[PDB]
Amino acid sequence: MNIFEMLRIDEGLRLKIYKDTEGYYTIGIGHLLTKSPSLNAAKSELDKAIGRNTNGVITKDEAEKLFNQDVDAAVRGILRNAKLKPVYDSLDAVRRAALINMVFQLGETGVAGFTNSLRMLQQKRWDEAAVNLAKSRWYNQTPNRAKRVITTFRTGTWDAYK
Ligand SMILES: [Cl-]
Ligand SMILES: [Cl-]
Repeated sequence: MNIFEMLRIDEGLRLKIYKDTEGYYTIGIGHLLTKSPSLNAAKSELDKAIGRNTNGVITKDEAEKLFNQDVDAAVRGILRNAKLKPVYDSLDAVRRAALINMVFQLGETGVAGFTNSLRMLQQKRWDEAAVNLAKSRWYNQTPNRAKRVITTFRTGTWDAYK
């Protein structure tokens, strides 16, 4: 197991524009296209991302390309973030993937705000961090996914994905 497989399980794969859990236009493997309510805006953003006139449909290879770019950006956003970097550096390989997942889903800014949990993760207080991460809208809106992530942070293993 790795970050790619992990997120592919959490995000799924869809080749046609769709609405995510928040109602926003997305495509491929959880690639957010736009927060705007306009499907045209979504289609414009898609074409621009892909470099071709798509008509809201891409190929599996295209989805994967978007995916790699997106995983790369998440890691990079973590590395450049003063609140995130130190946490990520203090963690083991498994748990770093859990942090990347949260970043991919929530955004750098969103994750950077879990101050208290961040601090708990840094101290390696697993059970405590797990409890604190659960007190959040994130857990409340997407409980199954959050549970998977939180378990990964608590155990340092891939059990929740097997
Ligand atoms: Cl892009
Ligand atoms: Cl869920």
